[PDB]
Amino acid sequence: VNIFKAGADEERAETARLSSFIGAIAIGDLVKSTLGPKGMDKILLSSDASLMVTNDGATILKNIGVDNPAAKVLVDMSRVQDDEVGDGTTSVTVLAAELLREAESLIAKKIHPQTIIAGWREATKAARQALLNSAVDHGKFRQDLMNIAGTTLSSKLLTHHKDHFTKLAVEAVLRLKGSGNLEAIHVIKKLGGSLADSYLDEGFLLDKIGVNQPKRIENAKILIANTGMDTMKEKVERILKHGINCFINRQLIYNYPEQLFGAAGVMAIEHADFVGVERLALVTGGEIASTFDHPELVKLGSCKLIEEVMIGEDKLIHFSGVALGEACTIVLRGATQQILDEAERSLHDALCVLAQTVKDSRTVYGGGCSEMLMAHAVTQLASRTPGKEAVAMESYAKALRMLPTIIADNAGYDSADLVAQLRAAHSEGKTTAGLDMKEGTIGDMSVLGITESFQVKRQVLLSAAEAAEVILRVDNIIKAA
Amino acid sequence: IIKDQDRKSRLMGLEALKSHIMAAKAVANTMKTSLGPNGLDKMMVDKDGDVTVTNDGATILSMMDVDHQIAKLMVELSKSQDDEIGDGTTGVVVLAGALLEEAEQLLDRGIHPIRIADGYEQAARIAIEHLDKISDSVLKNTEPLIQTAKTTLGSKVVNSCHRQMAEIAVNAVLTVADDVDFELIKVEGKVGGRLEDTKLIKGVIVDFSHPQMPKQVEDAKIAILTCPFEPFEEMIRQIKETGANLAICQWGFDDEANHLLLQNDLPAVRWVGGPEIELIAIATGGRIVPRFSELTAEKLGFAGLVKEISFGKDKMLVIEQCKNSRAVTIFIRGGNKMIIEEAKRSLHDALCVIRNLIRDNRVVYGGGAAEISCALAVSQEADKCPTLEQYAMRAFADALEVIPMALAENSGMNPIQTMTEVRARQVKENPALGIDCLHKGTNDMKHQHVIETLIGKKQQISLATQMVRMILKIDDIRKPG
Amino acid sequence: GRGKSAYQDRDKPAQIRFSNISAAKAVADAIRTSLGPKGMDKMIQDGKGDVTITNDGATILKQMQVLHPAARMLVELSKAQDIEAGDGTTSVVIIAGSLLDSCTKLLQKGIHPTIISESFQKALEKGIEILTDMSRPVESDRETLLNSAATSLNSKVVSQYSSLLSPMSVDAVMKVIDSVDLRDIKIVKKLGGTIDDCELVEGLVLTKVANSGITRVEKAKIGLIQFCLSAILNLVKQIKKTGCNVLLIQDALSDLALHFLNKMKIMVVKDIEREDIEFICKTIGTKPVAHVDQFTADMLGSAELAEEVSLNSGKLIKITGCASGKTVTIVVRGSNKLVIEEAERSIHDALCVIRCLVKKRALIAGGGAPEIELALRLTEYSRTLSGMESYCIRAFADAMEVIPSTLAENAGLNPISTVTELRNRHAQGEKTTGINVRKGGISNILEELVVQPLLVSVSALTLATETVRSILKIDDVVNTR
Repeated sequence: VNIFKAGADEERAETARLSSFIGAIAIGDLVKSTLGPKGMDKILLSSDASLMVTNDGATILKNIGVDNPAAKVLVDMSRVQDDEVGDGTTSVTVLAAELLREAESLIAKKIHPQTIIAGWREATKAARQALLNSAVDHGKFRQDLMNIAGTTLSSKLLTHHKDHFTKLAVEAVLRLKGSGNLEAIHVIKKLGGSLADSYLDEGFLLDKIGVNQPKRIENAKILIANTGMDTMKEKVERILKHGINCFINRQLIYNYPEQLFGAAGVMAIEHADFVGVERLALVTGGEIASTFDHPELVKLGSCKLIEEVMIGEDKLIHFSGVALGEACTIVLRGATQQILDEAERSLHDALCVLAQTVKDSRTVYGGGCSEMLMAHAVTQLASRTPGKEAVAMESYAKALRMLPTIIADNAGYDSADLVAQLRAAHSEGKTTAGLDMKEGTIGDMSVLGITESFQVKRQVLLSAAEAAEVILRVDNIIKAA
Repeated sequence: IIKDQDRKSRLMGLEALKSHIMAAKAVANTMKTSLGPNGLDKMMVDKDGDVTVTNDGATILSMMDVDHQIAKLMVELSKSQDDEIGDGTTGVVVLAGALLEEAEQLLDRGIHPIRIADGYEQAARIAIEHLDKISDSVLKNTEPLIQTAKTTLGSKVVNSCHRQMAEIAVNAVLTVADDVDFELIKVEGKVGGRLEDTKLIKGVIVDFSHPQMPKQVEDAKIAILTCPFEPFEEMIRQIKETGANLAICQWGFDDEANHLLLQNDLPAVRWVGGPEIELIAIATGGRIVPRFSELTAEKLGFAGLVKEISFGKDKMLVIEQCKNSRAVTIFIRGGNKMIIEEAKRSLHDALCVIRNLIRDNRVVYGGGAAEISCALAVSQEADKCPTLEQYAMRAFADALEVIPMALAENSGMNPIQTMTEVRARQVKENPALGIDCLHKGTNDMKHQHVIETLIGKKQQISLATQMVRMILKIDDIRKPG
Repeated sequence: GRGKSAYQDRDKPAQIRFSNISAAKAVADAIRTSLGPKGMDKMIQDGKGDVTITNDGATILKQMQVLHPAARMLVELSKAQDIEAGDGTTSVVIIAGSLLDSCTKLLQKGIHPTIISESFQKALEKGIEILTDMSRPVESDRETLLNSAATSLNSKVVSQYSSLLSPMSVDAVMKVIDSVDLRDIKIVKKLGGTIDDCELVEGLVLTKVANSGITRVEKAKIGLIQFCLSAILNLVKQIKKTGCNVLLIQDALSDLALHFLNKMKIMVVKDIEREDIEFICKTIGTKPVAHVDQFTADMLGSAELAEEVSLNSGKLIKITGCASGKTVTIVVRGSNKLVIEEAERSIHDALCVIRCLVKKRALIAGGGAPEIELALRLTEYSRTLSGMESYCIRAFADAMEVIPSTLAENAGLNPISTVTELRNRHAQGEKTTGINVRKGGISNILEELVVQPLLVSVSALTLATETVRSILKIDDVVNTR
């Protein structure tokens, strides 16, 4: 006469659903504060007494000890939305939550979950087709590229120098634009100076190990080596039999082998960062070899210029002019440590969106403009498809209006008035009606150069929707006390 | 004095009935939600913090903290149902509960437990009599088979390509059909490619050494060789003086020996696991010889075709068209090994349902149609036979309406209002009509192509009936500790 | 169920806001009583027992263990202020605690946080500009450099030798005017003689171990080594191969190793503090090699003469004449540690003041003059800027009256009354109009000889505000721990 040991909760009926959805909702509304270029970062603290001040939702959700199954789902979403583009990370999370909160609402209305999912399924797909009619199609116009990069770098700490990084991120995507290749762009984060001192090296960069070794070797056949040159003379000899002028050792090179290198005119560099050793095999073509008894004349990469310049009083080995110049290395310099690290990723993502422009030539309008259009689209459609499907599709649209609503809240500008101002002015100004926080009023998105990348929104709508559906299909889970 | 120590639980009188009722009814209500294509999924997170999103009852009960004896019994019903045919692991659970849910009623009326089992037994014995009456004995019928299989691969993760899985299932069963043996069906599973790539080989798919070697041997003379060809001209010469054109080494293979064998035009595969080497001998007939000296002209196997094909950049050796391919091979490819696991399991069920069919030409109609027809029969037969067993049969029938009622429930439509149109449209247009959870209402199942093997329902009633009966005979359980 | 385990913090809106303002202010109130020439000291007895009776907010905040991060923030301000200007370390916090308490007056009303942060920024951009354009930008000028050092030496136990301490400070800085690097002017104390014996040497002077070691190398080749020299002969021999005649080990030194360094004529100084090794690195150019192995001929620094001077019966390792006088040493002599402690401390200030004067050739009259100055214009700035900013800014101006109000307080005068007298004698007068706590009433501060470099105020206002503005945006921060 007892199915679960003393202490085994049993979520039944609504309680089960109420608990499930809310859990995700809380996590969704949490990072919600960090919305728009005017949010509120959170000072997270792990178990090692660490102060983490970030505005990026993903990172925030990765440091929070999530003790809820449903929530963990959001951690995934934010982990995907962030590894694909960048911003909007908060969006996808928040939105997904509100849906569930709207779900538990219809449930209280005696509306079976399934029909709810059906409604959202229609609404979502319906809203998708819509984002197409509004999605403006662009096409090497270094102007729009800047507008897209400048909108990705914003809403962050780089917003101060976003203009500087825009030219860099765009300059690299226009040079290495053969089919959108972000694998040919190396990021060099170094401390020493402000963020306005960062540049874009037209080649691979990896910040010698001998004053007798040739510093600047014009034509050098880079030979990558993993293992170190220590137990020595046979090491330098074999390497000399392959005919190399530039030796790159990941590990440490002994003193003796180091002497034979400089005496033989073979510039070497020990202790090479693995990340810097991996790209080298993709920038110059030098195949990485294990022991010195494995490499030959086929493990030699072609480099047209390997010099060492004391940039900012720092010795930087330039491998510029590689066989396939379709590879560079944007150098970032930050005064502190978080600034440099926060800028790095900021560029990484900036490179992603650009990778979407080089393939996905579809762009949208942010500032809650896109959503408000959806909200108005799915609505008219809801009235077309009767049955519980209606209220569902309807509640879906109203849930999409929250995007700009929150964009106005974190602005100090009343949202209740914005929703009406935006929604009404959207039915008159077409899809070119978006919110402008910096003016505290609705403005034209295309006239202000505020445009997001299709991929962004599309992913969100498709993500949250379907995902939530499953979350609404569960009504009895076994977690922890 | 103290008969039973502490840490026990003694159920006497109506205490035993009640406990089981509320305990089972609950577990029956849990699975009931996951019934049908609209089934509500569940997340079973044990104490290790591992997630378990499954739609199968057995998979949910195998991770549910079951302390009560009654509940454990329901866990043995889905497990048994899942270890025999698998399909419908949900039904038996929900079914068992319903019966008990009704039983309690008869109990509170003063009707003794034993008696309840009686009526439910006679009624069940008749429930089958009817289900085996409405059936339409299916035809080597390629049309119906592929259909039945699709009715098992639906509402699952392999639904996106249920067509390919069914096709393989039919041929696999038809080939090893002679009474069909599920052993003559080898299910090889390896990472690589997708689900759509899954195929079926009329031979043995053993999971080449040299390149230029014949990547296409017609009627090979497989020279099953164990000992490695390591420390090469004389060793490879003898293998060519026997007539063999396909060398199969169980151990190493010296490169030097590979080139020499190449000049002879004999493709060979080194490092062939023991099992593989043994199976290949059972497929082509080739005899396993030790040293390369015992290799004669009668130890050679004969395979219709031996070609190494890259199944999604996963190159493997295929030994099909053998003389006596008593052992078939179903190669299930796919990306995430997790998705495949789902496909391999469903395949099992897809193949078993066909077998139960081939060895019994009788099929019914799902959607509850059958359940309704029975519930009606049992009721009328309950009247034609008075005695206290009358009320029993009636209750039994009422418990045969749950399945359908549940369908309408999980579909979103009011279970009651649904059965209204069902029971009506059913008696008017024969039991060939059921509940279409897709169109929300009634419709002819035979037309919607929603058929299900007779053994499915047949066995379902049995298992559930037998277990429930047992519990009914349980009026006291002294459990120490 | 649980979505947020215990022990974890989740500072929400109304709660976190109120929390950050409340205690922070309180914390400010603490050192608030230690503001002014007649401030009130507090005996800080930590756990161990070390009693610290200081009046400087920083020396207090750093001696107190802060629990929640919100309060720690103030500690960072006084700490940042103690390095950017030295003086004012007290004010900064106070002002901050005032802005917080003032802002709240706006929150309670209904004003949204972010808007407040935005507002305070405007007042900061304008505010700071006021103090500057109103300050007195005099000529570096050798004379003024001596007046800034004199006024910072008197009122102490070094006023007796301020005339000789002022110049040394001016020379020390004139040799580091790269814009002054405090960490370039290292000070070394040496009990004995008199303070009048203080001398400024051009080179890093550390605080011999090899009797036979060259206690006076003419053309030395400094060599830094972290790894200890223990088992020995091979280690010492390698040091003489680079030409190193001045081995400076950070760890210990073995006797057998000392004997080998005494035969090769290599002056060695064992057990050298980590702080010292770093200074020798940034002064001589000698790279502090970790292991004795990595030590090379390119790690050799340049020392004109590394001798062992006996400054007042003291054996110090003088290493003047370094390559690249950025590193001046001031040998302070005094009969007792007490008189020497004052000299060193008072001197430190004489340095900090000259540092502020150079980073800003301006100077504002203290006594609450600049506070009331801003408080006035800011109150007028609001009435013209409009927006919610008005109220905010006004409170931002009234929050300044605290400084002058507290002065009269710690003076015994009526804060409220006195301030009003100031505000009136300020408008009718000039910006130099302040409060003379030494006479009890208003007076011309500038004509009283109580000036303060602009850097002092600028740093305070800038830091404080930016922070206060940020905290306002701290209304949602989970600790997740």
